[PDB]
Amino acid sequence: TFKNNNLNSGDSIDYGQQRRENIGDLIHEVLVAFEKKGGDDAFINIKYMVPTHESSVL
Amino acid sequence: MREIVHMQAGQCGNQIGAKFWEVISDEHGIDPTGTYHGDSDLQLERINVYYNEATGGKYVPRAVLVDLEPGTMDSVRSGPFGQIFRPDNFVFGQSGAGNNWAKGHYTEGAELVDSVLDVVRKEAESCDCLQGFQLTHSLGGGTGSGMGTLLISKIREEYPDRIMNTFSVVPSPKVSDTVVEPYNATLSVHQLVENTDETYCIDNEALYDICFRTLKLTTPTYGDLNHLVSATMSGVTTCLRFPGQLNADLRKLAVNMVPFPRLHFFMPGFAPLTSRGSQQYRALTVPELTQQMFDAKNMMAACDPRHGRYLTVAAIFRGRMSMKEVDEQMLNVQNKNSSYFVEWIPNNVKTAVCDIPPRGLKMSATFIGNSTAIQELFKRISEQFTAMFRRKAFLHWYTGEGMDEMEFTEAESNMNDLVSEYQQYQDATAE
Amino acid sequence: MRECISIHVGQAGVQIGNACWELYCLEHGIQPDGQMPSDKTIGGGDDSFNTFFSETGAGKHVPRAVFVDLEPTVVDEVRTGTYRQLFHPEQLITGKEDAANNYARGHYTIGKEIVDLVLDRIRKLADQCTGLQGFLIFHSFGGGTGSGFASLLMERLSVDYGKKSKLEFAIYPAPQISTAVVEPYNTILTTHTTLEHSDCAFMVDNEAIYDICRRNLDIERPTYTNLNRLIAQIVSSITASLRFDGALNVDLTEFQTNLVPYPRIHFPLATYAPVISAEKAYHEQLSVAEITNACFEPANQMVKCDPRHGKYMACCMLYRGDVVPKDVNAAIATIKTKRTIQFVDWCPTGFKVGINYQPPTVVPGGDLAKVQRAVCMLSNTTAIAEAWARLDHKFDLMYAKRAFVHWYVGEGMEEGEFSEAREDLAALEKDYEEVGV
Amino acid sequence: MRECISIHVGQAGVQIGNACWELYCLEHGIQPDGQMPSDKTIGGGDDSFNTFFSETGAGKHVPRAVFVDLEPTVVDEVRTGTYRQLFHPEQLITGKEDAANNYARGHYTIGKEIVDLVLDRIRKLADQCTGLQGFLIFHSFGGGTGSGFASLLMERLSVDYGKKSKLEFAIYPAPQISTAVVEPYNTILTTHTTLEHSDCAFMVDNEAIYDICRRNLDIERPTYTNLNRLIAQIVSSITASLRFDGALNVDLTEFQTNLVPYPRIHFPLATYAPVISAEKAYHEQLSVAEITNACFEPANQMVKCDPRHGKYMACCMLYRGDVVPKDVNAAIATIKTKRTIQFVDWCPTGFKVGINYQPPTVVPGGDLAKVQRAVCMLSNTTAIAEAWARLDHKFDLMYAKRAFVHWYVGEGMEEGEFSEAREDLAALEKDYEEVGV
Amino acid sequence: GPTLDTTHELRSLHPYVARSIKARDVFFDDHTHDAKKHV
Amino acid sequence: MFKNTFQSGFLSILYSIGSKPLQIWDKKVRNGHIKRITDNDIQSLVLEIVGTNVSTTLIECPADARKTLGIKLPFLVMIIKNLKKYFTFEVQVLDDKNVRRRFRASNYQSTTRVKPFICTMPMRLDDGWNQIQFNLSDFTRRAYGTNYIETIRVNIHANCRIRRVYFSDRLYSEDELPAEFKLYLPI
Amino acid sequence: RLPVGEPTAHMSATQGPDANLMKFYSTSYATSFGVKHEPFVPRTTKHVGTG
Amino acid sequence: QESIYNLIPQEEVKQEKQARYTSKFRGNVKVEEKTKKTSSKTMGP
Amino acid sequence: SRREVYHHDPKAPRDSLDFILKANYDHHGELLKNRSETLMQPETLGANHGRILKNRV
Ligand SMILES: Nc1nc2c(ncn2[C@@H]2O[C@H](COP(=O)(O)OP(=O)(O)OP(=O)(O)O)[C@@H](O)[C@H]2O)c(=O)[nH]1
Ligand SMILES: Nc1nc2c(ncn2[C@@H]2O[C@H](COP(=O)(O)OP(=O)(O)OP(=O)(O)O)[C@@H](O)[C@H]2O)c(=O)[nH]1
Ligand SMILES: Nc1nc2c(ncn2[C@@H]2O[C@H](COP(=O)(O)OP(=O)(O)O)[C@@H](O)[C@H]2O)c(=O)[nH]1
Ligand SMILES: [Mg+2]
Repeated sequence: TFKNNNLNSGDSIDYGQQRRENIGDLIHEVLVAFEKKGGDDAFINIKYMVPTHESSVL
Repeated sequence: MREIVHMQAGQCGNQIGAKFWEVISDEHGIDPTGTYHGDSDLQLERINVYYNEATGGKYVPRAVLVDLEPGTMDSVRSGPFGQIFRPDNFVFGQSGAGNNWAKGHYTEGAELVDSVLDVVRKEAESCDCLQGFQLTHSLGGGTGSGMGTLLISKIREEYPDRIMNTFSVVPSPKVSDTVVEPYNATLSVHQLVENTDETYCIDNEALYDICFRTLKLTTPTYGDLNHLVSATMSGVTTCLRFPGQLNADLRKLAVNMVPFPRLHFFMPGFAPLTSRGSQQYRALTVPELTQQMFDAKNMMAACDPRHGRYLTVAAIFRGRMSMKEVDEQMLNVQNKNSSYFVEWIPNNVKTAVCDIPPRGLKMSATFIGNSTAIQELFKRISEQFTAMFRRKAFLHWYTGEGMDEMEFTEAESNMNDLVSEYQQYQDATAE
Repeated sequence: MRECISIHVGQAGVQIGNACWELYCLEHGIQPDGQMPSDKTIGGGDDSFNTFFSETGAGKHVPRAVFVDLEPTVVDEVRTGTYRQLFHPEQLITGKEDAANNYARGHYTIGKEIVDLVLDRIRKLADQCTGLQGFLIFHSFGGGTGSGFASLLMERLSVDYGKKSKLEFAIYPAPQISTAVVEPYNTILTTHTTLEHSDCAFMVDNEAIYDICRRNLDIERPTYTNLNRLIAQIVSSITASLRFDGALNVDLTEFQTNLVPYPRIHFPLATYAPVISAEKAYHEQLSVAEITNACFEPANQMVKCDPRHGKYMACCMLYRGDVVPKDVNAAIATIKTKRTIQFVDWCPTGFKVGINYQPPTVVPGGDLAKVQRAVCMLSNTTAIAEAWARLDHKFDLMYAKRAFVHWYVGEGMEEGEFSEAREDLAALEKDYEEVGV
Repeated sequence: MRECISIHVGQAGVQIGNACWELYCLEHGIQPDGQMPSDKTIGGGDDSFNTFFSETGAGKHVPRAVFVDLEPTVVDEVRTGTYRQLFHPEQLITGKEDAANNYARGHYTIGKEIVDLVLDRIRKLADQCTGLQGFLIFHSFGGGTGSGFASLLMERLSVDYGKKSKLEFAIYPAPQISTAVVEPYNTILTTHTTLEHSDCAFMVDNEAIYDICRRNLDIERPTYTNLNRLIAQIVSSITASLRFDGALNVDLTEFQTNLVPYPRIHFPLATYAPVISAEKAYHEQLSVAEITNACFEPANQMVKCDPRHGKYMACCMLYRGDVVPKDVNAAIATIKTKRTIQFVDWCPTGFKVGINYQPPTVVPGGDLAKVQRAVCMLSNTTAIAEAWARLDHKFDLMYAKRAFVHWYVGEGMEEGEFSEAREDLAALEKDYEEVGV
Repeated sequence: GPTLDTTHELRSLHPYVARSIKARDVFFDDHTHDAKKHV
Repeated sequence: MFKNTFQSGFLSILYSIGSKPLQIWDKKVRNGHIKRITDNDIQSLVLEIVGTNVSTTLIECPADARKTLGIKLPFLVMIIKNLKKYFTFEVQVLDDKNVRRRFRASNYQSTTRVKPFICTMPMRLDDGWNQIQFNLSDFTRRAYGTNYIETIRVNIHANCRIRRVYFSDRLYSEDELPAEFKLYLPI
Repeated sequence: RLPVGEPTAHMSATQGPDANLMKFYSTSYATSFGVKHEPFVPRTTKHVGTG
Repeated sequence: QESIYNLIPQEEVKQEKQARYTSKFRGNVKVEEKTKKTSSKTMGP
Repeated sequence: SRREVYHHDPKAPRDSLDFILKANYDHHGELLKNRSETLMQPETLGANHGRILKNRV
């Protein structure tokens, strides 16, 4: 639901990129950490839940 | 291919429209089962105007039936030519207005106008051209007047450009037929002025004398009364359904009569009228047909155009005849009775001619008049309204049904203003 | 190559087109299916049909006509019955809702949905021609489509074409006879477009043709059919010089150059006047001088106006049949020596004579006699000012009290066009009264 | 001598080919069972039906067609219909499980188990023919077998045969009318895998044929039978030069060397004229200039795309009937002297014409008329780029959140194939605007 | 309801009405499956 | 644009360190986001073009159409980060003739398929911070047989973290690069 | 919604009115234009010519 | 060109009306529209 | 004045093909409409065409 809720600021510095309050960013490395420290049958389940995601280990 | 939708409201509207569908099914060859058994193809040639086509040969009417009680529609369904109507077009309630305009317009007709509007919207989107609407009701009843005027208001809100016709069975000067007729008529005319495109004020007493003197007939019966009314409607509408040398539809009729927007109250007239046993002495000519039109005793309202002044006259000759006889008779009747004609409208008669006379008739002729004499009807209604409203007769019903007295005062003011403009255009001169 | 396209607008135009294309089909020997009758091939290279009819395939002729209405019937009546296969299905164009005797409906609301379609049909029929003589528009002033939509068509035709000649035949309201009440309003509103989108304006009064039918043809209750047959006879006599070969004869440009003195004065009067029944034709000297005098009589005009109250500017006399030029010159001499007929001082030679070899043909079930000599006089005079004055008095009488204006204003035209058209007709009246003296 | 092989893939292709072979049998005088009539003789003389048929000895004609669909029914109505005896049983190839509106299921599944069988049948037909001219592959871009197995078969044919013309009739999905929800995905993928294997990709659109049938051909209720009859008329006009003698003989090789400027633009829109109905038909002249103008009208285009928002690259005008090449030259000059019709600045010679002497044959029970002249347009233009823009908008809306992609992934296709196809068709749009500028 | 024939239906009614049905809807007697129909 | 300027050593077009380093580029975003953030690997400002459906989110090198980035330098070097996602870029060049070809290199193609106006080539870049070097002269000599004249436009589509895009004449290996052009990775 | 300027199917697939005056359903157009041609059967043609 | 004196408001003075002509058969029309009319001959009073 | 030989009008098409081509119908996105409105004219719309249609100012 909240995967694509990132900041479309254009060419503008995100000065709040130290408190880490961007859900659209945070979900991405949550999924990357899941796929990395998951297993062989992890991309199929993650792709089954969220259809946009694609593998970081391929 | 120009379709019009027919609505009937109240007892009078239901019986009159039932007779109307009976006669216009007879002239189109539609049997009571709903199929077609006509002689020539001209009967079904323009059948799309009044009938929708079902699967097979079924031709259902383009009609909506409204009454707050099953009642009169129950009688119509259990009468002849009652099986042609779709059962989904019978919209009815449970209570029934007790000749109460407030009940028919605010309390009982309020929670039925949604169903009637859905039926009307469906049956009108089933059309292809949708020339307009015609409604049969009386200005002397509860659901005839209040629910009918509510329907007119909502339909003008929905479709603001279509032609609206009302057939407006007005209260009679003699007898009563209802004791709250001044209230009902004053409240309904106030809606009819600002929401109807053309209105044929029809009087029971005038129809009584027409049916009993010019037709003898002894016992007249509402079958023949409503059939005279239905014959006038057929003569009005016929240029949609049959070809002619000079055709004229509802919009031509309304443009060529109505001079100013709040002057669309007419007097109808059907003028082949032969008493029993005088057809042998009848000559059956165009001058005699026009003379039977332009006779004051042949009007279907109590008002006297000889007392008043004609503004616009529409004559539709439905049958085969000559432009010679027709045009010269209109010119002669105008030039002889130039006293009963406004001088500021030169040759204030529209002429239409069809080609198909009634079955069993050689020629027919419908008469519509827009004289200033019709102010007498509103004067009668307004004076009876004053006599009741001064002593607050029967007003506790209208006030207890959630409706105030300033509605009555505004309705009376509008009717008196209508009489004022009618008298102004009567006595206004050319130069 | 002398084709001219006929447009028939309104109920009056459509009925006149029926009575006119009947006459054309019998004059060219064509059955009401496009084809010639059985074993009645044309032969002899007769190219007379190649002005009103077009070869499509294997001896079929389509008319060069566009029948327009805004409503069904009449056009539907001729689409279904007798002359069913004669016309192309896409040239009898009809609408759904009529213009309701309203110039505003005919010009602004219902007019702008079918005008492009009939213009495209006109363009296709013009492309089918190898050089077009002009257009013949037929309408009544009357109400609705005959005024508003005819105004729209003339307004677009004058900017599309304009090297061609547009002759329009208008059924003018009578002095007292009328089948409507807004005829003065519609006729006033269409005066401007008939002033500035037409080249010749042949105009007819229903009451005058009624009187001619009652007096000459001896029929006592005429319908529209006899009047439309007389209009068809007039138009046939006008275009018979283009159709058939003969003696010295005029064209649609020879006529205009010899008729109209000024661009604003283009409102002549048409009188086809060997009009009689056969029973009285047994007892008449049907001679050239007699029929010329019958044309010049004030009681044989198709507009209820007295030409003795005006001065003749020019007259184009179209003769048909066994007609030599010398008795035509004798008739012109007698007309000149007549003192009742007066001519304007700046037009001394006021006659243009065109003689054609083909006599007119009677339709079966008609009322005209089969005469061997026919004459149509097309005369520009100042007597049409009486019709203008009658129209203006009726319009002023209605417009003083602001009657029926709400229909036009609600349907879309602004208030000022009424006064603008009244001023236009006042200017035309001033022009005619100035040029008369 | 010259021979063509027609492959009808999908339900749309099979029904199209049914109409096409019915028309071919009617115009070559072959009865539906396969024999010629005994008492009647229609074939022979002006015929080269050996380009589309095979003579098996005793007198039966077998068409060179392969009807393929991966679902039994639509092949069994051919197998049990009126034309049951016409087709050899191994020509009508059917599958077991449907492609299910899935490019992945038509490309990487069940069709992979029948591509060998259809290739063997194609090999047998090519061994039978005495010199192959090309293939006519009829299908739709909508989805399933038409977008899937058809593309796979074209790739296999390009690998196996090579250097032969593969003309492709594509039923392109309409801009708004559609009978499926994965049509953008299927059309994107089949365009990507057909763009390098189709020499020509003649585009036909159902909604535009609906427009044609409603306006020109009367018919208030158009259907797939009428659509297939019109497409059969188009392909008969295309292939009539292989079967009848003509002044300008145009075979299947010319369509790729005169309509494909660069090896990416091979999508010419089809247009047929006259498409007049039998009611009007003989009420019009239907001349060469008339049919060419009606062919050049933007409303009479059989792909829902007006040519006024683009410049014409090339135009193949296949004239048929009593057409004279001087008349064709005059018509083409008349269009070339119009400024609203724009041609690209690099192509002064924008027309290739083919004149054929045999008029088209009316189908009994059909809706067209028996006409002499008929022009068929194959117009390559810079206008279908807006259709590609709309279709990439549809693909973008679908693929923004990966709707329906799980089916394509689960039956074989990789995830990146969709993006490859989108990238290549965006490059095709860039190619169109680069050529147009 | 009963099994539809529709040939008897538009044969038992008036010729003008049946002509109108055939003119406006060509599917009232759509008989593609009639030779393969086996009465 | 970029004509009548000295183009000898290097020509930088995008550089995420700056006030407005997208002034000449054209921002088209449909289902993604462009933003400047501080990367955790080089500890400096980096532009990001992350977005699904990579064919829509993209930036052209000219701000508008009908204008050409006239650059005569052959080599194109881009400092890009690997996000293990679909990366795509395109360059339009002018040949010896008047024709303009397009080289489109993407990380999800598999076959180099030469076409008349487009090359459609694949690439397989490593993990972390890659430096894409793209010759254009050998490439236009090998794909069409012409010679490189000038560039027209540069598109970098999506799913990338850009540090610097520039042009150079020769290869310009690591130890002769200037300090600001080096890709420096602190510990 | 039927098109504006075209004949309708119900209008087209009809019989004409009687041209006999002694018939009841006789129009003025029928009785005036076609009273001579009451049992009229129109004859359809075809185009001729070939390449 | 342009000048200071071009900034003077010159207005438009006055545009005439040029009233209608009212043709000479007006009296004849007024006479002939009433030479035949009577008062209540057919309907009666 | 239009019949006068010093008045040539560059509009007013000589051909029916140009007559439909100067219309407003957009074949890519106008849904299933008819011959009456597939050839609608800008003069009928009331656009800013440089054609004098009436003498009225
Ligand atoms: N001579 C002649 N005049 C006719 C005929 N039909 C109608 N008219 C004239 O036309 C007038 C009636 O108005 P129409 O012309 O019918 O109106 P329209 O042109 O059909 O347009 P609408 O208002 O929509 O009916 C009458 O006053 C007649 O003078 C005809 O058949 N013959
Ligand atoms: N012109 C025409 N088009 C058709 C016909 N039948 C189907 N189509 C088109 O085909 C498209 C969809 O493809 P289908 O034919 O239904 O299915 P398919 O191509 O056989 O592929 P499958 O799904 O495997 O059956 C639709 O959008 C239609 O427009 C037809 O008979 N005539
Ligand atoms: N002509 C005629 N008038 C009727 C008929 N039925 C009722 N009326 C009139 O209608 C008036 C009464 O209105 P009513 O029908 O009771 O209205 P409702 O109460 O709203 O249904 C009376 O004046 C009657 O004259 C009828 O069948 N024919
Ligand atoms: Mg009319």
